[PDB]
Amino acid sequence: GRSVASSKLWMLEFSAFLEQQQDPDTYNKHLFVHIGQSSPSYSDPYLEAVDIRQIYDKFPEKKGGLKDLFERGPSNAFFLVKFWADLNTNGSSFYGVSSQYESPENMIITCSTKVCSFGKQVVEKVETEYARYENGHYSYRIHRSPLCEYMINFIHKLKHLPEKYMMNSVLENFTILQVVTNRDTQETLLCIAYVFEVSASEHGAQHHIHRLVKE
Amino acid sequence: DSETDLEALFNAVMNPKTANVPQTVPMRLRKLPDSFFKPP
Ligand SMILES: *C(=O)CCCCCCCCCCCCC
Repeated sequence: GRSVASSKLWMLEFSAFLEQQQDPDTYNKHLFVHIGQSSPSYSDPYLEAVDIRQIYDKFPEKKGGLKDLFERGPSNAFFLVKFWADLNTNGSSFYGVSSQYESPENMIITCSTKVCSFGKQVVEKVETEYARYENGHYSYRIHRSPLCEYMINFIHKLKHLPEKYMMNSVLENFTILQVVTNRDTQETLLCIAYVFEVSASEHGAQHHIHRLVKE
Repeated sequence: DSETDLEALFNAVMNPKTANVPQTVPMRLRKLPDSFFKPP
């Protein structure tokens, strides 16, 4: 399906999942959210835009916050992803996040992922990634990064809510900000603001991508 | 109080009479595209 790309970096894959080991040779994987999974990832200009001012309150403010990052640019690196998450799933559990990126440039990149409540940072995961040459480009992979305990707790609490509409009510004030940076130059390669609802679709998890624009 | 309190977050929806979280404008009331609320 649709993914996100700036001039310097393309995110081809993103997934968060729960993997259960039934026995040493049998694994069951449930995807909560996914980009570039059920169909090959792509990027094209047929994107619609969202006024970034409409979402500033849902993300960290001040120096290094969303407004500061957007103002510093480049504007073509900024996206809003809405996920309709698939929460229908059941020691031997592993909660993971995987992602993959491509660039024409050989860089050392840093990926900062901030989980936010009412626009306030609760936890941050920071990962450093080196390039691998592949089919005429450089690839970067975060493979099966353990989901932090806050998110495991959050998902447990969500599933313990008696009604699905309650889950949506909680999700309205839960956001994730992903900022991928060239470590040396500090250039913003990708900045993705994530917003969530629960999926009601028979096909499971879904996503919509929007460009973020000034007005 | 603390805005990042995970228990308070969920208590607000489970037991609305005791909700102690920031009040906000629901996404559905904001100037956002129609697609934003219609899954594909
Ligand atoms: C802890 O390490 C924070 C890093 C967060 C990674 C993003 C995972 C995306 C969460 C999707 C689950 C959906 C729950 C509604």
